[PDB]
Amino acid sequence: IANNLTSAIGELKALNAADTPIPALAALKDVDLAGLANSLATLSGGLVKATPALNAVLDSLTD
Amino acid sequence: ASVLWFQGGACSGNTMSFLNADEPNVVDLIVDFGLDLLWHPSLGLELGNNAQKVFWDCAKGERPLDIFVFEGTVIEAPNGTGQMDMFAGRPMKDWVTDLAGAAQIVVAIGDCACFGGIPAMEPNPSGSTGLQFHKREKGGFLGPDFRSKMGLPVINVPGCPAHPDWITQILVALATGRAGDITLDDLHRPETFFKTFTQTGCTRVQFFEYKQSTLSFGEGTRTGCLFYEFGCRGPMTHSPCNRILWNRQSSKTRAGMPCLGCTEPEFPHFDLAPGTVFKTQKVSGMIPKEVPEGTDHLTYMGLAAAARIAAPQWSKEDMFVV
Amino acid sequence: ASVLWFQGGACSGNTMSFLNADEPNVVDLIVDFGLDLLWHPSLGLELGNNAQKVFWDCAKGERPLDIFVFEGTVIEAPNGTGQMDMFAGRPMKDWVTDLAGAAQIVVAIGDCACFGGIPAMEPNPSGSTGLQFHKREKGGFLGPDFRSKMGLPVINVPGCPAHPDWITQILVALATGRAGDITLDDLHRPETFFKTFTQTGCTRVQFFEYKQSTLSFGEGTRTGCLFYEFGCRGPMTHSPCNRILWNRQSSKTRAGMPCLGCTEPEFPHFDLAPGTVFKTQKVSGMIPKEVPEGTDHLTYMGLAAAARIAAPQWSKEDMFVV
Amino acid sequence: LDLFVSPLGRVEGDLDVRVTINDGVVTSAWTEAAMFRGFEIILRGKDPQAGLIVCPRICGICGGSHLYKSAYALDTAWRTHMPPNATLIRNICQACETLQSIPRYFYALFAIDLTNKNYAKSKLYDEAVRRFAPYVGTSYQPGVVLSAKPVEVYAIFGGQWPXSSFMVPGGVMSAPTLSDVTRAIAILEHWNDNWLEKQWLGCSVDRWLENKTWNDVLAWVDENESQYNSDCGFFIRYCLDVGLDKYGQGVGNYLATGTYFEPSLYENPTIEGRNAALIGRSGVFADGRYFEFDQANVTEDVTHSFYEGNRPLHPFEGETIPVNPEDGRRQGKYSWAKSPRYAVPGLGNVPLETGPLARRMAASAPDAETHQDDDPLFADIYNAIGPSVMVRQLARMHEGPKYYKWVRQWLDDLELKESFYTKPVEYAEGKGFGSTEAARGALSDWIVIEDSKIKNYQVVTPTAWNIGPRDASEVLGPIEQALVGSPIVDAEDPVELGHVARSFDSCLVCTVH
Ligand code: FCO
Ligand code: F3S
Ligand code: F3S
Ligand code: F3S
Ligand code: F3S
Ligand code: F3S
Ligand code: F3S
Ligand SMILES: [Mg+2]
Ligand code: 3NI
Repeated sequence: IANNLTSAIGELKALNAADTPIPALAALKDVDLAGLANSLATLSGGLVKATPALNAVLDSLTD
Repeated sequence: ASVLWFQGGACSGNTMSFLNADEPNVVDLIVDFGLDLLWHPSLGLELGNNAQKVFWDCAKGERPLDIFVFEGTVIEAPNGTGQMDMFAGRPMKDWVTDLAGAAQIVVAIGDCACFGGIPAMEPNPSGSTGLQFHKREKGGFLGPDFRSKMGLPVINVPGCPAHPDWITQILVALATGRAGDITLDDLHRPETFFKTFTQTGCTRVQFFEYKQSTLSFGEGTRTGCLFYEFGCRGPMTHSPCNRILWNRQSSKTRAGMPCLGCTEPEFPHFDLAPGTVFKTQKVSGMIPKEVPEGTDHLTYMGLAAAARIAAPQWSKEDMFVV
Repeated sequence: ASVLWFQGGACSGNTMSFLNADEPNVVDLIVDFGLDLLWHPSLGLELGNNAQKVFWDCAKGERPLDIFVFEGTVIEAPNGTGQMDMFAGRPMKDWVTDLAGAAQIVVAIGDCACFGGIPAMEPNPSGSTGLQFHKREKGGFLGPDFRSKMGLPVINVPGCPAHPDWITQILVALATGRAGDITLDDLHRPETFFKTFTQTGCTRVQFFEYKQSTLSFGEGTRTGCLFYEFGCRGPMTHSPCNRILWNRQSSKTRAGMPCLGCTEPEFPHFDLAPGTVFKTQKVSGMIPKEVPEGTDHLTYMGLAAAARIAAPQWSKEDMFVV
Repeated sequence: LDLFVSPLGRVEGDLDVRVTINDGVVTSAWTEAAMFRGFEIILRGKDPQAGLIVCPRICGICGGSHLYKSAYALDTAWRTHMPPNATLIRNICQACETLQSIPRYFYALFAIDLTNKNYAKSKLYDEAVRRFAPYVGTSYQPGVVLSAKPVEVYAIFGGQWPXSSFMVPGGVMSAPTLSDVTRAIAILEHWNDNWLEKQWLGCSVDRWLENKTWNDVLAWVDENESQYNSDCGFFIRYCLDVGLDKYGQGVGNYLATGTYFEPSLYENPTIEGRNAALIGRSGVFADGRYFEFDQANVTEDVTHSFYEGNRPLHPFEGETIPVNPEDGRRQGKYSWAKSPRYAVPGLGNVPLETGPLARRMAASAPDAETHQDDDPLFADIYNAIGPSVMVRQLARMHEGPKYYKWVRQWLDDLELKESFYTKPVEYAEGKGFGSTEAARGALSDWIVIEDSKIKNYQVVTPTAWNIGPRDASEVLGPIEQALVGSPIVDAEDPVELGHVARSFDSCLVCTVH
């Protein structure tokens, strides 16, 4: 059974799948995340409607 | 019972397999079971106009046609004309239309005839299709609603090729008054052969149970199941290949060859795309993309881990030893 | 290669099974493979003094004896005299002594000869024993240290009876220069046949894997594995019964009969004591007393619960359908 | 008289034969392969090993041969190692398929035509009917029934026949056990005793293989009643009586790619080392002279074939681009068969007859190595009576005893403890040439693997060699020229066309693939 668990872990060890090392996300409490959400909520209905105007601006920046 | 056996986009493997028949052998089937083989391209004596006379008499109803066996695909190319398969002065598909409409029973033998098979692999240059299926999709050449004069759909004896018993025992059943014993599954395959899986009777199921994989071909197949590393479709393929052995000897899986799922309408599975031949496609390198029929990846994998941990020692050693 | 086939406490079932041989059949084995069958009680032409002349010439070394096949038990009763088996003017056990000492190879065919088998069941009125085993205990009649002139112990071809191939393929191997390919297990059985289990190739292993039990005989055997309710010894029995089918057709387990573990030296297991025939002895009504070879009750039961949970729907339905 | 025979069955596929007849003799012939599946098209872009699955499906009777040569195409493309046991198993299975083909074809496909009413005046006609009538012939039934035994051996090693793919780059998938080999030997010996020796020969295989000249064969026929009344002796006498030795001559030039590698000589398959390793020798016999086979000399012409193309293509650059048969017939194309031609020095790109006769001629070449088939019998027969329906058939039948002996020895040669498979490196790139002698002759795969996919896959089958149409030079294919000169007693049942086409053991599914 120990050899079975060794072969099982040994197959887990040869994982060969995507893996990323990223360790820093500090300064979130300092961010007024709730406040920006309040800005976003009042602005969301404006942003969604402004999408064609925002795209027409971006298109002129893609040149 | 008159039998007309035609070949469309066939390689004649179903005929050759059929000729391997034992109990009954092919000669005893043709002679001693009251099955009058009117013609067969590999066996019929008649050629040319005499053969065409036989065919036309069957097609027009001048003589009864009890069983029309069709092997090979219904070739429709080019442009639906079927002229990539010209037989006895007509596109073979026209013969198929007439004879399937004339026969009491229509039997498609082999995947080509049943579902389109290998010739129907993309890009399908021959415009090949099966009699009543194109791969899994019902309808094929004759349409989903085709029924022979005995009311049956095309009896699909799949396989590439079909095992001789898959047809001969059906023919014996028809000849011995047991037609009513023949039940067909959703693919019109005889359930007497296609309720089991290829895995049923496979010599490697104990290795499968304990998730012990064959690691390599040759001597590597003295142990293990081929499902994990060689893409064995045994547990996803309905067949009696391990119940009724091939050539009365063996089966692919017993011999160490993965079942290619040839009795299944998708055969060849994944159209033999790169990386799919004698390989198990896996997610994250551990989880097979396809699990056995009727299972789910989470319960399969959980049971697989449990089986691995509880595996006996013999399941991890050669068993098909010299 | 001269062969002398004697029968002690035999029922001749090994001979009859042997006569069912195919590839080679028995006649081709006897004639075309250079195996000179000197005599066989069921097949030898000689009777009386001519037969005894053959036997005595073999026993005294006047003519070579390459293979001494012994079928049936070595009967020692009464009182070790062996007179419950008088053959050709001697207790058969005396013939066994002489001929086993004369033969190049000694083959015990069938459990009776290998291990004592059914006649050795208590109370063993005939004082039956095997050639080199009494049940699992090595030594039998000839002693643990007996070796034939080719240096081999008694080759035990067990079974009750042995399948024809278990002996014929050994005889072919000997006749074709492949004696060196023959490896024997701890019971002196040919590993080419007895590394597998009866379960190996059983059509019900998928049901076994998912712990789906056949519940009843007859149509009840259209599904399920016989291990749980019918005492199938398949997973505890070394044999190729499901690899090399019986009569080229089937096996007990395929047919719905539990394997009685006849290739195992304890056969008949539990001496057919009441409650042990076609029944699985269980602890607390749910744990089998005997689990498959190489498993322990804890792991086996845990995996069994997991498998019961994971069991797909088809494993709970008839599969060997009409 | 323009006679169009459709179908000409018992050629394993769809064949029509057009003949011009003058004074009861065929003066020109066209073979029309009528059914196209396009497996070469399908294989493009597939997994590099897809050939192992697809190519056997080119043909039911000789798919094992396809498998053999496709496996070797991969072995050469991937520079694999072949363990000797794997080579032995491949040889055994190829030869067993051929041993199945020999009686199955002879009785089921060829010999029933011996019962044709054109022969009713022959003194042997009643016996011919008794023996070879379809399904009831006293030679037909056991011959056809026992033809399944050698492929039982095939199935022992490959799982099944037809349609195993167990021959893989680096060896075979299977791991034969002792009982596998002993049973294979038993099956082979039983088949040899019961059909080959008892029924076909009426003598031992050894006695037959003692025949080194045509006069030896005639003496063998007359030697005793067993050989005289054997299927072989009767067939020879019937051919000589009814004139099967008088037509079907054909090109008289032969192609054998050879098969059956000596295991020690082809452990690392290469294109260049292929010929030396062969037991059944390759060889081109053209203009009465022996040439070494070289796959580089192989072109395929589609001038009269239903394919696009303007020049003969070596199959490494081969293309299979169908044209609509209506358009092609407007362009003079008449067959789905390509026209394989072989560049013979001093002769140009000529048609070469493939098949057992080609193999026997190759086996008569000088300088055979010890492992190689050295047999002068058919050099002598060719020089004495020349090719014909009878001689072509006799070559096929002669392979029975020879291949049986080879298979028996190979089964003895198996070293069961040794490897059957060396895991190869599946290279993303590679050019492979696999060839074998299927029952009907030179079968060859040219594969180009690129980017871990099949870039090109060109199969040239023996019947394509034989039955392929006129090339760009209007030179008739071997079967077309063999048909020319054939008598036609009855245009309503032109059985002689069948005799000639079937004497090649024509396989039309192979011809077109
Ligand atoms: N034999 C055979 Fe088939 C043909 N022609 C191939 O290769
Ligand atoms: S055996 Fe041949 S006829 Fe079709 S079903 Fe397979 S390619
Ligand atoms: S049990 Fe057998 S059918 Fe395939 S999945 Fe395993 S080799
Ligand atoms: S490939 Fe087909 S022949 Fe049986 S072993 Fe699989 S269903
Ligand atoms: S078959 Fe008979 S000879 Fe003994 S081994 Fe069984 S009781
Ligand atoms: S798998 Fe078969 S061998 Fe017995 S234990 Fe079940 S019936
Ligand atoms: S009882 Fe014996 S014959 Fe086989 S199925 Fe069991 S080992
Ligand atoms: Mg080609
Ligand atoms: Ni072919």
